[PDB]
Amino acid sequence: NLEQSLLVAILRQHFVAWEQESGTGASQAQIAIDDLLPQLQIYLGDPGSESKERTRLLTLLDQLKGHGLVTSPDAHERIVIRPIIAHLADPINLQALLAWLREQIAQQT
DNA sequence: ATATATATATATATATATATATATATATATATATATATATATATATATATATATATATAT
Repeated sequence: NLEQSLLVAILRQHFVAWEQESGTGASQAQIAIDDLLPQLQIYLGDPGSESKERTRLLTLLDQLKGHGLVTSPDAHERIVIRPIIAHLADPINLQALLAWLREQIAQQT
């Protein structure tokens, strides 16, 4: 669904950046929930509270964990991006969706 | 020539996620009910002071 596609796109881009700064496969990718929530709000809208944002993010993260794309939240509220994303099917479609989104976030308001 | 078989379209089923309504269960605050200390009523023994009265003194 749309939200899941956004989350995979975001994590794909951040993983790619991580491989730029660290090299490919040298170190596991990590990110904080507080760094993801702002972009989910940016690209989807406010559900009503920080608690609802966190609940939505947790549900999505569980869903991806089902596909083997993300680990569970850890003591730092951080998560690890599973390297399986490097072999995803159609990353260019993800880029197209991200461009569509950054166009909609502007046109809509 | 009749019938065969694959590619095509479409009607139906299956998977998955979101949200809502649900069932089981815990805990809470509420009300019924019981127990109690306490005061007040009913009954009683013992006795006094009393009203009614017998028995009675006194009277015509």
